[PDB]
Amino acid sequence: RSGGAGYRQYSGDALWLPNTERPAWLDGSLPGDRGFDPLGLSRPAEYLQIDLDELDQNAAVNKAGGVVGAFTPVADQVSTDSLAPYSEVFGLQRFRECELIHGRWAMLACLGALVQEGVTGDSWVAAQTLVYNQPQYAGIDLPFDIYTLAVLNSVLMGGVELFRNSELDPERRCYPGGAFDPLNLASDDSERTQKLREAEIKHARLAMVSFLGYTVQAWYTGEGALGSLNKFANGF
Amino acid sequence: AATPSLNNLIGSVVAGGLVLAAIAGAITAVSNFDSIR
Amino acid sequence: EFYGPDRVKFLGPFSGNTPSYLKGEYPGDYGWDTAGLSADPETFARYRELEVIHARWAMLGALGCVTPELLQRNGAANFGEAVWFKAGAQIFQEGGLDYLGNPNLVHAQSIVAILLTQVVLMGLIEGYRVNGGPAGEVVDPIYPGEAFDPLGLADDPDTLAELKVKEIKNGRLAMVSMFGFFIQAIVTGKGPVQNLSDHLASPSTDNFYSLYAKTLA
Amino acid sequence: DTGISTPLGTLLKPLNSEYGKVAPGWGTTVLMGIFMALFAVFLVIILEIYNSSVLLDDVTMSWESLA
Amino acid sequence: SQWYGPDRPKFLGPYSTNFVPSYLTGEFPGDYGWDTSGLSADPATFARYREIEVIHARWAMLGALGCVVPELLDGTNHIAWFKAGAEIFGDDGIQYLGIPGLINAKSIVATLIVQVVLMSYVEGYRVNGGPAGTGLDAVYPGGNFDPLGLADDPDTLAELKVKEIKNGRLAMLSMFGFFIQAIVTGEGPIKNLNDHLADASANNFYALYAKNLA
Amino acid sequence: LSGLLFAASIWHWVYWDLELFRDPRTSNPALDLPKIFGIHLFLSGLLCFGF
Ligand code: CHL
Ligand code: CLA
Ligand SMILES: CC1=C[C@H](O)CC(C)(C)[C@H]1/C=C/C(C)=C/C=C/C(C)=C/C=C/C=C(C)/C=C/C=C(C)/C=C/C1=C(C)C[C@H](O)CC1(C)C
Ligand SMILES: CC1=C[C@H](O)CC(C)(C)[C@H]1/C=C/C(C)=C/C=C/C(C)=C/C=C/C=C(C)/C=C/C=C(C)/C=C/C1=C(C)C[C@H](O)CC1(C)C
Ligand SMILES: CC1=C(/C=C/C(C)=C/C=C/C(C)=C/C=C/C=C(C)/C=C/C=C(C)/C=C/C2=C(C)CCCC2(C)C)C(C)(C)CCC1
Repeated sequence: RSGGAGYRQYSGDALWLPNTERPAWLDGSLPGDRGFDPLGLSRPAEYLQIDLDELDQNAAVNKAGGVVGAFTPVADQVSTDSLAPYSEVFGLQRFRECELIHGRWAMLACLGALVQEGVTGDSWVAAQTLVYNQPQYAGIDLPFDIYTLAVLNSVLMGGVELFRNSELDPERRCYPGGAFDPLNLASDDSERTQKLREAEIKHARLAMVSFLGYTVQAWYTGEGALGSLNKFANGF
Repeated sequence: AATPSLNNLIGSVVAGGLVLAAIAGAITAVSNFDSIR
Repeated sequence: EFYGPDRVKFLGPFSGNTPSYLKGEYPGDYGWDTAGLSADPETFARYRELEVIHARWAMLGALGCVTPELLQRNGAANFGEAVWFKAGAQIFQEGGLDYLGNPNLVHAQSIVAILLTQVVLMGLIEGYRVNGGPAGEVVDPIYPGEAFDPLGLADDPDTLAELKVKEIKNGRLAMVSMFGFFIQAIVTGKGPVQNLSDHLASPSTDNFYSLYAKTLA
Repeated sequence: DTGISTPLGTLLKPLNSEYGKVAPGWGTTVLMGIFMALFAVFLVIILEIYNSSVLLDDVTMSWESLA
Repeated sequence: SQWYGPDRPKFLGPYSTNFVPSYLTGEFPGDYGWDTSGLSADPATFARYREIEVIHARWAMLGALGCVVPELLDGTNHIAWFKAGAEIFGDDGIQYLGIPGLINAKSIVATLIVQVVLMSYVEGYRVNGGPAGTGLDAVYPGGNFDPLGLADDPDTLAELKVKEIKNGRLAMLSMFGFFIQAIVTGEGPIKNLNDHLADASANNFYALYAKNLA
Repeated sequence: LSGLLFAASIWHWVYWDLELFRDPRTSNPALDLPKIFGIHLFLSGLLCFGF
């Protein structure tokens, strides 16, 4: 079963453009590394330090500060600082955490918008106001005024996100494992872990673009996900 | 639904950009031709 | 059969004398250069590239001028202007140009933007086809392969040889048929698919003779 | 010599720790200028509406717009 | 291990110790010594037959599930498996899960065309290898076909293969039931089951259709 | 509110030597105005949206 009968085997890392080269800052180790940083956002950021401006009124001349020197800070160093753990905003590892977190929400959101529209018949955008006016789930009135739910959502999500921020390992901030990997599917370093992580970011990037479709279609057409689908089919 | 009054306002913005571009282009050309040291 | 000195010829057995430069080694070589336009090898290479590019465009054009007409008269879809020699006028309508008649497809409204976007996109594409670019580097100006043969239908050199002939043969038929589309449209304001139905309806009475012709004087 | 330390102060310290850090060269100045020009165009348009130098069909630009 | 070797269970229970074909020794999963006919005497045919069983098995398991789900779900109108194909000719067409807009398929020719092209590539890859895998077991390729690595241990793979074939054989037998029950009862398997559950003594093959079968 | 702001004014006046206000690179009182602007602008936009 050598194959090579229904496909043209292609050597080389699959990149975003058939003929391109990976950026020097994208080695290919991280899952989903397709060589895509056209704006060079993850590229090591160079900075210059300006000296403190002289602002002493006891001095005759108060000149402005000059360039103390240039420096390139080391990125991806998580610190104990709760309000700003990462050393640099523009770091590949930090952006990967943002990509996974943005992605995992969109996977949940894309599924959630579809399910609630198939169950209640209301658009995901319209469901926001409907529940606000009458708290409800699956056509069942919830035993909680919207005011308590609003405070609860903020408190619950506040506690949840503070727990997530406690981690100091940059890799574990993206793949906590433990209680979040009960089946131990990708808690190792095998190729199965790499392939599973490759599947996650792909489903994650798809969901991010897809939910961007939901909101833009709701802005333009006015309907939700299922609604846009039906409108397009009838439009023919 | 664009009114003729709106068309002139857009044209004035375009015209203002051309006056700005014609000033910048002239200045850059002379600055490059008559450079210092 | 299609390559070498024993290749089939455009005049069949009566071909006899053939241009000396017009030997085998190239797809679609039937020994037809009676005008002697490709005597210079440099010009022959250029003409070979022009033929395959005109041919590939013709194949796309032949399929593209018939499908909206077929779908319209088969009830598959409702277009603004099915006939090819009028589809351009769709941009000058109330709803602009809607792909497949769906208002939620493309929904173009400005012919300029269509023209501007084509100029930029086609300009870069044609530049990539003559100097390489994102899809690949240039090795054969007319047979790049690689990113342009993902399915690998031409991996084997023997199949690549016979396949090139199929493309030039199918291409040439497209060029002749597309040339017909141009003339049939002028002589008959009806679309080419409509003409085919009329010829099938009454070939004796509906044809280039027993109609028009005398009007063309 | 290090200053008074407070739990709120140590929490907010990272936000005040990059006093002289700048991006080399012109940075995003060109990008900033685009938004300024867009803001300048936007300000002109809303000025024209209030000044009636532009007459949009839907807007009435009078107290009757309340009705 | 209980499912392999000469001590494996056999299809005729206790009355199988003295009745075992020579070729069936206990090497391959699902070996119950049931080869009463002369089939699979030659190893070449036996090897070919073993693959066809697993294929017919995996297909049946997909078919058995898919012949019940649409009939057990609302929105699909509890359509019977033997009446699902006709929906493509309905005005609405095939809307998955009954949700309008999902597929909205209306051309049977178009559906068959894509199926033929896709299935030919898929079946070709399964026989001569392909992008998914090359130089792998014909029936048990694994790799891309075993993402959760559930069969990494050879011992686990052996027992799991016994589970696959035994579930498949049950599905094949029940699918054959679906074919006949439909041709006789004229109703979907779920409807037939519900009728039995209600009044078993009245709603069964013998008390309802056995008399008119001749 | 005026009384509370008056009390806070006294506190933030007496306890002026907070380590928050000292540049970590030179241990001198400094303010990272580009960042402070981003912080106080985010609140303005957040409060503008809420209103
Ligand atoms: C194993 C595959 C398979 C089977 C068993 C059936 C079975 C059936 N199809 Mg069908 N189809 C199958 C595949 C496909 N169908 C269609 C498209 C349609 C349409 C559009 C329609 C059907 C219909 C029907 C039913 C005919 C009416 C009836 O009550 O007949 C009962 C008859 C039997 C139960 C005897 C057959 C049993 C036997 C085990 C079948 C074996 C089939 C094999 C694939 C063998 C193939 C051999 C060759 C061709 C390779 C019937 C139960 C009709 C329907 O739903 O009617 C309401 C209908 O309108 N099919 C497509 C393309 C999308 C298929 C692709 O694979
Ligand atoms: C050999 C196995 C086999 C075969 C041959 C078939 C064949 C068929 N099935 Mg089927 N099915 C199978 C196994 C099989 N099934 C199994 C194992 C299950 C259990 C999961 C199902 C469950 C199932 C359902 C529920 C339905 C079918 C249907 C159908 C018919 C049309 C399918 C279609 O529309 O295109 C192919 C289907 C797809 C390409 C799936 C598209 C992906 C879906 C639409 C997205 C998931 C739902 C989505 C989130 C919904 C959005 C809104 C929602 C959240 C409310 C067809 C004859 C449909 C039917 O109407 O029967 C006539 C139907 O509704 N099947
Ligand atoms: C061989 C020889 C030898 C010696 O030398 C002599 C001689 C004679 C010279 C020679 C010959 C030659 C010839 C024959 C030529 C011909 C040519 C042609 C016809 C081409 C076409 C060509 C053609 C072509 C390309 C075509 C193309 C087409 C197209 C693009 C189309 C487009 C379109 C579509 C789709 C649709 C719409 O609605 C419209 C449009 C938009 C418009
Ligand atoms: C062992 C032995 C030994 C000695 O020696 C001899 C002897 C005895 C002979 C042997 C035995 C044998 C046997 C038993 C066999 C059987 C078989 C079968 C029954 C199969 C099935 C088989 C079956 C199968 C596959 C099935 C399949 C199915 C399917 C896919 C389905 C499909 C579908 C769906 C889902 C749903 C819809 O609505 C419809 C359709 C579309 C239709
Ligand atoms: C003359 C004139 C002028 C000037 C004016 C002014 C500048 C005034 C001032 C004003 C003011 C600036 C006032 C103030 C007020 C304040 C007050 C009156 C206070 C109150 C407070 C209280 C009453 C108390 C409170 C408390 C505390 C302290 C603690 C806690 C508790 C309590 C809350 C109780 C002008 C320019 C017009 C011009 C013309 C002329």
